[PDB]
Amino acid sequence: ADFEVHMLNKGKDGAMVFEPASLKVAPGDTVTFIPKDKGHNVETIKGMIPDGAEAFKSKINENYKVTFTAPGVYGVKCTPHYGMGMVGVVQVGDAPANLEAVKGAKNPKKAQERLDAALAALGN
Ligand SMILES: [Cu+2]
Repeated sequence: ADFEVHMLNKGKDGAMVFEPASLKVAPGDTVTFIPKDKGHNVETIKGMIPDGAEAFKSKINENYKVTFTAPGVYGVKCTPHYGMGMVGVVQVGDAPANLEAVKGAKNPKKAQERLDAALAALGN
């Protein structure tokens, strides 16, 4: 399966957002992160990806396709706008085994609130 996520200056949950903020995918699925507005990228958050998965970081303005394989939660951010809360979550599979470890990760406050909301939306 193939998915799109937009990086936007504004959307449903306000300013500086990933839309959708959460996505539940299967191993081998692909996500294309599209900065439909200028000035955004996608980067894995430290401490918020499954053991073994590969960290990534796109270029600003790049439509960036990533394939997800290792099960669990993946926290992502927009590098320049992380402090503004510009984050999202991709979750591979139900019952993510790294949930405990990723809830322990430190994020700036607005990012943490939006990551907590995303993780709840994913059923956790
Ligand atoms: Cu951004």
